[PDB]
Amino acid sequence: MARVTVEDCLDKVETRFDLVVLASMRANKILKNGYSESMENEKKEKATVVALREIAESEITSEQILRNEIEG
Amino acid sequence: STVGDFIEDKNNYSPIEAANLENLREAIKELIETGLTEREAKVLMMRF
Amino acid sequence: DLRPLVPIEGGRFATSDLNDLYRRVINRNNRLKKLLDLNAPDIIVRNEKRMLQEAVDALLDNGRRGRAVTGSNKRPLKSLADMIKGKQGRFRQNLLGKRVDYSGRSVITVGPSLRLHECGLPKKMALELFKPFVYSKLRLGGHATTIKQAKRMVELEEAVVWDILETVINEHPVLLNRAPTLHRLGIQAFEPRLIEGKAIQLHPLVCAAFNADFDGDQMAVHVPLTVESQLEARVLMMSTNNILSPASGQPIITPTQDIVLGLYYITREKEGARGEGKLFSSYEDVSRAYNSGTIDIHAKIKLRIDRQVFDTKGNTYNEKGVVNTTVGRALLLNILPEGLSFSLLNKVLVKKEISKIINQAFRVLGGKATVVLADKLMYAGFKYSTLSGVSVGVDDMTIPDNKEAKIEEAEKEIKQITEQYQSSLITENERYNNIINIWSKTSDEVGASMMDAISKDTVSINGEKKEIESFNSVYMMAKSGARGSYNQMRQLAGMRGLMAKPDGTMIETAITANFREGLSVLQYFTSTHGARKGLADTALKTANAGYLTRRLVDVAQDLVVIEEDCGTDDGLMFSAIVEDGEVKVP
Amino acid sequence: LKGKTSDPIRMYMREMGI
Amino acid sequence: RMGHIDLVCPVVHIWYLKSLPSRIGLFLDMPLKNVEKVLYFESYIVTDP
Amino acid sequence: TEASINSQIDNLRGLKENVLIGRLIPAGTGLAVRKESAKIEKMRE
Amino acid sequence: MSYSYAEKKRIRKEFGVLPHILDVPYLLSIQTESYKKFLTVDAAKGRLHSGLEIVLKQSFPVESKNGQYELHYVDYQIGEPTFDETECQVRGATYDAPLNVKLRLVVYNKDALPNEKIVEDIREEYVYMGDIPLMTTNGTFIINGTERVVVSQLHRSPGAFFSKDDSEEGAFSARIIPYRGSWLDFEFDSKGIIWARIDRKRKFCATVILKALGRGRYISDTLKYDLTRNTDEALVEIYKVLRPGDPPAAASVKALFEGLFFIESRYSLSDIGRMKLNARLGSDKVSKDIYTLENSDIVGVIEELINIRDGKGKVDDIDHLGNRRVRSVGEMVENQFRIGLYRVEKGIRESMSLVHKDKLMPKDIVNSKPITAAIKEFFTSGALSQFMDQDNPLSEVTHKRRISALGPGGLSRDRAGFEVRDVHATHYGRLCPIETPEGPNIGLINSLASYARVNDYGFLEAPYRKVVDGKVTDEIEYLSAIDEDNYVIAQASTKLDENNHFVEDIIQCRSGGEAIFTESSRVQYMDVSAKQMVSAAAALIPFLEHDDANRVLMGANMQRQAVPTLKSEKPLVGTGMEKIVARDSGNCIIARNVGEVAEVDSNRIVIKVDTEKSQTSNLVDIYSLTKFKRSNKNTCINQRPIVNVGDKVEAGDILADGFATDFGELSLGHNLMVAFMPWNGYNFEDSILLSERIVKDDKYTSIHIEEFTCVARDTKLGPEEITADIPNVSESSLAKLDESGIVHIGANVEAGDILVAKITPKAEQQLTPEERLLRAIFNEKASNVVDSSLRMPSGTSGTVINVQVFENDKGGKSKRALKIEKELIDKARKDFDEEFAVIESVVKSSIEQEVVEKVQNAREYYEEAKIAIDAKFEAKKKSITQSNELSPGVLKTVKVFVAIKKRIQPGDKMAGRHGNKGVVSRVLPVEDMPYMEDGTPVDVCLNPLGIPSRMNIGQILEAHLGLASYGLGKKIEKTLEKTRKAAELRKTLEEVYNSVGDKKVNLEALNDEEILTLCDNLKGGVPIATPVFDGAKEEDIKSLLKIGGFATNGQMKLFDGRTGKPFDRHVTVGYMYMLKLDHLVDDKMHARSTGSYSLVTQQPLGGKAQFGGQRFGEMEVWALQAYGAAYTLREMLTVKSDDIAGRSKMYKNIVDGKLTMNVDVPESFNVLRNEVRALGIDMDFDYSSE
DNA sequence: GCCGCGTCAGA
DNA sequence: TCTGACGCGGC
Ligand SMILES: [Mg+2]
Repeated sequence: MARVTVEDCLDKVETRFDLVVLASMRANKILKNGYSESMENEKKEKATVVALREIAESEITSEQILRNEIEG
Repeated sequence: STVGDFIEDKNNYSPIEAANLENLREAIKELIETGLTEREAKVLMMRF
Repeated sequence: DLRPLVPIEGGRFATSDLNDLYRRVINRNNRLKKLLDLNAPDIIVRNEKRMLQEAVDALLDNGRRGRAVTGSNKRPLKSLADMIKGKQGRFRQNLLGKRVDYSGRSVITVGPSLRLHECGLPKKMALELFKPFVYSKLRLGGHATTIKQAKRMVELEEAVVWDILETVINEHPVLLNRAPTLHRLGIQAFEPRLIEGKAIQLHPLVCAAFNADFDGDQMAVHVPLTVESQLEARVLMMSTNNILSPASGQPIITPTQDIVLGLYYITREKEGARGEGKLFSSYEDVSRAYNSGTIDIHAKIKLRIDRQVFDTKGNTYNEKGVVNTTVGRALLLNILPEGLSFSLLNKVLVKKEISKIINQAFRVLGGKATVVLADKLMYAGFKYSTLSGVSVGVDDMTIPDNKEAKIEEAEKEIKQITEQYQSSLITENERYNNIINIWSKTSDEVGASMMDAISKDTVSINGEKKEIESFNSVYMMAKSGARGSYNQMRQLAGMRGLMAKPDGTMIETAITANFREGLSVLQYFTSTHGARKGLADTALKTANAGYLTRRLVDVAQDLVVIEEDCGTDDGLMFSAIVEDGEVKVP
Repeated sequence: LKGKTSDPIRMYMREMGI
Repeated sequence: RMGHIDLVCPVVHIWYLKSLPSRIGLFLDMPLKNVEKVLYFESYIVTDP
Repeated sequence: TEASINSQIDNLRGLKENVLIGRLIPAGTGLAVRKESAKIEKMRE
Repeated sequence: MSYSYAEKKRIRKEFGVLPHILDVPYLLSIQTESYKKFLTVDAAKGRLHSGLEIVLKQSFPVESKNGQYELHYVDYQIGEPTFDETECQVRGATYDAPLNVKLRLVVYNKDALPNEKIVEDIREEYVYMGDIPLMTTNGTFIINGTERVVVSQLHRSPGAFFSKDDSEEGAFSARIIPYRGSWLDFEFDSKGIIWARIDRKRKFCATVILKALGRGRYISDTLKYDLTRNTDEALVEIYKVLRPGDPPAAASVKALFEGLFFIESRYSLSDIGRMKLNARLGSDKVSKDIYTLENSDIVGVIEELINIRDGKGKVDDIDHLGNRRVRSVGEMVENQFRIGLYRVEKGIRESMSLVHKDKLMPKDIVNSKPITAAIKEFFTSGALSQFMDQDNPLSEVTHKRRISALGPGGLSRDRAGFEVRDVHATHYGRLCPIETPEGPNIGLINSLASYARVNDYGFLEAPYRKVVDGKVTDEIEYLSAIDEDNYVIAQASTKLDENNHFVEDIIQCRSGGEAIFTESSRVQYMDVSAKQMVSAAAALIPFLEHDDANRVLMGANMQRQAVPTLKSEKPLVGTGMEKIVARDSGNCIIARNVGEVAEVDSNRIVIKVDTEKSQTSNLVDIYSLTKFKRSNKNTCINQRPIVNVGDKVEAGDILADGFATDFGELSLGHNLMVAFMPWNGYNFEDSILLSERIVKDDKYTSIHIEEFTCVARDTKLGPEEITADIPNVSESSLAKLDESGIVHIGANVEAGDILVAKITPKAEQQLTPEERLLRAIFNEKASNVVDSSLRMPSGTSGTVINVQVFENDKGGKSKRALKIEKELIDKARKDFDEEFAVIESVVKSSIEQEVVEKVQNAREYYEEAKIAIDAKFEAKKKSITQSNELSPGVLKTVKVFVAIKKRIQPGDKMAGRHGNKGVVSRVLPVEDMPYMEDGTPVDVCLNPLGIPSRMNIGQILEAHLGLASYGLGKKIEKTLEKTRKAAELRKTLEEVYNSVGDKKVNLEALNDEEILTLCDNLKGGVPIATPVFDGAKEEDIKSLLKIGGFATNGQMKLFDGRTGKPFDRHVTVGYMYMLKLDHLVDDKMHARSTGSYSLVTQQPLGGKAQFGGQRFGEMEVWALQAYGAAYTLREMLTVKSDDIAGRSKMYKNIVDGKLTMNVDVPESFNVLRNEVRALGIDMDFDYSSE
């Protein structure tokens, strides 16, 4: 547990299950966008945690997240 | 235990024996793509 | 290929029992057809037509009606139906079984330096479980181009391999599991970090959940692979989520064995000590002082504190002033996070209060506050539990002084009971029962004596001799709930007492000696009976509780909370469950 | 006699030596 | 990819006979041992009334 | 042998069946999915 | 106190008070003597007939069919083992002995008894019979070159047993238990009916048998209840029960019944059932010699049944040791012999119905196979013949004294409970009530008590001293298990007064089997010693009487998995019993005759014997040492000589102690100055802290001897080859290979190098187009062969010590084969020739020294030495030209031997003798451990919280005594670091030894050189012996501590190693002998990524032998359910185990590095739908719209 | 309409 | 061993 934890994220999204699915969708999106240009993943963290950080800092507002699936 | 759990599958391709193949099945499929304009490609495909 | 005939070593083959039953039904059918052809007499027609039915029934499931057929080795053959039933069958063996891949297992050791979400991992098992991830990262890294390349470069353990491995697992949690898995805390997720050696290390505060101790137990370790999985392990399965027990809200990560000894030790008091009654402004003052070596850590001092405190109703009022504390307790002032009142630390700190601290912390301050607090509590309890050098000699077990005469009275009364019997003046069973009570009560007395003989020590302190609570080792090991109980102390310093022959009917001779004094041959023999009985009774249970929990899991395996409200308005009537002598549950 | 005995060998020997 | 075997004379599926209660028995409304006798070539039974 | 007679149908509808056949069991994150994905329809429709 | 050679080297100060009545008998008697009764005779013991000949006696007069054919037994002769013990192991064979007997056949005209068989067939010969496996001197068998042990067996006795399954009243019963056959019974009812059954049956009234013979009321309560009428109705009714649906006959059942209980080869009681029934009924008027049942006997049975039904009698106890007996190997093999003889004689009565010969000889008749093919099978597959667990010399003795209740004729692991798993008051002197397993076996293994024995009938007796009118005599008898019920027996500590009269009046003793106080007037026996109650491996625990029982159980079960180490170190706190175990197991070399050392070196020992004080002898005998011989657990065995050139030794001394011994004392561990203080968490629960001086000094380091073996077969594509010629292999990986395909002897092989290089041919390529192209680019030819060599598995290392190679049969070997075999048998024969030559040189030196008569005395001993040299040089070629029958199909095989030292490391498992254990948790640098004020540091830091809760106090007292011994060591050192004289050293030694204790070692009996050996050997410490219940008491330990110059505690002041500031609260320290257990960490690590799969189910393997795959069993599924962790449960069941597509798919996704998952359906479910479809059931997927 | 005696199914 | 659910026969 480097910096951010579930106790943080649980304030915006709820039930701690929706968290899992929403973060998984977001991390999949961030993964398939070719973020793997390989000069960054050796200086920072896996997207699986990048998504959690993004949800904790309240940047994405998961109400928005789903609207990126219709962007699929 | 019993003998009936020491016999193992021997006539298949373990997921490693079948991963060192596509790494070659696709390799030459690109190697040739830096050769002839088109001709020798057609010829090697047809003749092999 | 579901009943193979594969050849194996020794130039031999391994048929399946089904091949034989098939090879029998077939040629019996064949002979039957040949007979029907040749127009044989009806007797042998009957015999064939019956032999055929027998072989068919054997093939389906032999043993339903007869004396099921056997092969040369004389085993009852494994018929068709006998493959999809029984614990070794097909349903609960390979459909809920599935020896999986990406796994390993080794011996556990302690590692008291980690944090509550980490675990040691021998670099060998790490190299093995993550191998394909390593391959991918090498290929993409441009240090190998084929797969045979990477496989040939990992076989020889290049130096870059270790670096790339370490960066692979930066935040890739694993699972850990201990074999008899009784409750969901039997499986939790940690974050590895490379270690040398060949044994898993795990934070001690969790060895209560896994119900583990380090006399040889071995743990398994599985890896998650996907993006959903290795995020589900992070959010729903990491040790920092499992503080309270699902069975009951009580916490599960409280300090246990000698983390409690050190705390209880440095949180006591002493009357005449050095530096007594001094004055200190803040914690750093007490630290500077105590490291200088003038004060005794059990001294009474006065500290002036000032910090916020959270009220029940979400308030947060300020608290200040001067409080009469002890040099020891102030040393714990640093770890208490801002938000809790000092009134928690300002006592003697036996286990039942450490748990209180942790519960209180969780319910008001959060969840992360609690894991950090338990971190510091362990980090400190370990420190001060070795600067105190607690140990155990044999003179720390003190036999009470009035033992011989307290035994003499009892044996004299016994002679008197034997007298009342010998002249037929009293019956037998009543003599037996009263002898039992005699020995029981006297043993109780001699046991209760050593409590005062070991928990009190008088000393002619300046002015006079007054009794004070002892600093004995074996008394502290059990007045702090660390490890022990009054009964063991009894059997060490007092006397064993009554040993029940296999049934439970007590023996009419009690054991007068004790372990510090040793026993005679007969006295040991009398005890081995109950020893073996109680030892055997566990092994002949270990399968029963599992049986009952299996049944129960079946009964209710499909109860899921699915909807917010069911709308109804009917329930039950609850009331404190009196038992004519007490409430026993409010 | 015809007394529920299952194993066929007897049910054949009986009639056999009749 | 299964196969099959041709049976000259029909043969009773053991399960539906010795499963307690015997579905064959419950159907024909007869006690089992009476059936097994017929099956074991120990009697006859009127098929044509 | 009893269910064989009645031509018994068995809707999966449970926890110890989606495991015999490898499906997201109808609990835990399974219902979370069946909720969130269902909430996509009402948008893309 | 020396009185002997070894103790003279390092005396063991002793404690206790009690005098030594009777030495402990030979340990392995139960296992050895149970064989001489079966193979030999002695008239003194009354054993006139070797049981083998007795079993032969009961078969041979058969006289097949009136053909004037007689069959009579005459004699028997046992051959000689073609290979002795140490050879039938190396060759891979079975120590064997052929059996041959003598038969006479006689005939005449053979008309209608017209001098039928009187005139002909005057000849006889010694027909071959079979093979008999002999046992070595120590009670083991070498079966296919694998030392095996046949544990004894405990089983119910044959006789009459009355009980009452009291879920009723008066529900009595009876049993007539036969030695072999079918067992009757006679049960009652609620009303009083006497039923009867034969081992299982319809419950027919007991009067049926009485008809089958033809206040006493119950007969009338029964006679009028059965409809049977007369004699034959009884038999025709019984015959229905035995064979239902079988139409009876006239002259058939008359054979059935009278063969059910009345055929001497169908039912018997064998001298025991007869005696136990006679004494039960008193009726001597029945011949105690005929073992078949009898009518008088059965009416006695029923009479006693109703008699007890009245109230005049007593039911029996099925667990009382007088009703269960021991049956060792020498009886099991006899039984198998009996079965084989049955078979062969049944075949004999038919090998006469093919007469075609003239003057038939009595040899063509006899057959052999069904005898050996039964004996051998019992020896090679029985449940009661397992590998000898060969951890260390205690393991051997324990396994040889074990006494199971499982196997043919006994119980089962789940067909018993709560009764046969308890200590009956009769267990006392017979089975140790502390030493058992701990799994599901607890209570069925019951190692044997030390002084125990076995009477001629198989009951376990025990010794005792009589008393005669209040004065304890010194006679000793062996009181049985039953007579003991009646007397009253004291215990070995109750003191006496100068005339053996009980000083106390009211004492403790066992009167009615149970314990009670009573008065000295009513006692009849006192025990022979104190350790009489406990096993031979419990007696190795100092201060046993200050410990619990659940804890001592583990303390005993553990110290027999202890692993021996490099340099044996005697315990410093023993019990004077390690002198006995090791001596009483054939790991040491006890001198046969008294003499002087001739010439000793680390391969053999030579002893010339002064014949003046010894019986007729040979003036020289030899002992051959055993260096680095393997053992079942891969542990190194080697003896090391003790003696020096020219030393006086005696008969019964230690020449060269061997396996895990030291000066003749069983030593399994080391001694570690150990503290007791929680250090920093690094000994939190039960962990242990070590000190890195232990490691650097080779303290806990073992030698494990692995052994691989490769074989070459003849497959249907051709012969495979082990030649060092395989393409795709450089000369670098081949560099360590010799010119023959086999590794050198000395090359330190690595983790994954070639040991023997092999190749096997293949075919059917039809290679892929791309493989075709790439062959066609580099001109890459496709080789038809593939190599399958032999390589050390990963994670191992070491070197090579022996390379056995076995060639082919019936084929003239080539140069590097035939010449090499001749050269090897030569390096055997010429070297042994120099060996026997040095032996003859010694004999000739002793003869020329004694020339002043060798003219005739030993003019033939060398004639016998050369005879055996030739016997061995021929047996070195009397093999099958390839050393074995080769199990046809096998061309060549090779054995490889690899050895590797191992040092202790975080993860191993140590355990003291007192039931405490733990896992080594870390290793700290020298300067970190706490250290006494002097400067010496402390090795181990155990944890104090353990001891009180689990009351294994005795460990503490062991640490106190150890500290004392270590003080006494430093004292002698100080006195010896100056003035290496002898007289004043006798003074300081008197001070150390005779100060405390009443034993007075009498140090006057040593010279000024032996004292300088002793004081030298005593520098490390002074050994102490505290017997098991005669122990040394606290104040003695304390006086010793004072003498040493320490506190009258164990406690002392310590200093941290990271600061120097002392700890408060003085800490305990001591010595505390410690062991390492055979649960190393090198063989439990076992990770796995991807490997083979199961044939019938497509799932990973399991066990770390192949490649494992950790069981994710059923209970771990509920866990992931409760979490609601759907995903991680799903792909834990398809992608990881048995989704054929998904496996490769995911393993591809990883190496590439994208995201995707496909989870269609597992394979085991398709297998299930098949298996159910292979019945008339149609399971199938479908769709639904309603 | 029931007092005893079976088989089967899990330990 | 048992513990019972479930029998299916003597009366
Ligand atoms: Mg454990």
